[PDB]
Amino acid sequence: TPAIDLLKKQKIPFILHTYDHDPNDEAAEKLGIDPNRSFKTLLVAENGDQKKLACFVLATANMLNLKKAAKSIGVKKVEMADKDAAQKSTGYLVGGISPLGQKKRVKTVINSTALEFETIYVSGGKRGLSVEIAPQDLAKVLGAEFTDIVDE
Ligand SMILES: [Hg+2]
Repeated sequence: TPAIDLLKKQKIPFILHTYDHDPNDEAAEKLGIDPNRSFKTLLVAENGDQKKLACFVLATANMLNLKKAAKSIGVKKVEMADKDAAQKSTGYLVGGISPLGQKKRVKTVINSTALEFETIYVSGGKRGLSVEIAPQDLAKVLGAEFTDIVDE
């Protein structure tokens, strides 16, 4: 996947994990990972403008707090990204969105809680693949910030 191609291109350390998706947080479950360490990637539209997207990385069970997410990227509000817009920007399908290897470069924020782990798991860009990566290495590849963007 373009996620794996980017890491290899940039020589970023990572571990590839594979599990069997059966077509019809799967990664935490099937890899026996603590859920706090398994991160999803969600896109949002800045001020509801669906070609100005931004990317948020957060534990799979956490809910994205759109007020916090807006404030983290310096915009007035954010709304959930259109299923279609997200796909054309990322090149990935929902349930397989990697923060890595996206087609379009956008701003990226990682939830702060990521920093309490040595490594975290993010989608490898296809169901059944997970990338394990140091949070600071993920941030360096994406020019990402660490900020509080969740509820609870
Ligand atoms: Hg991203």
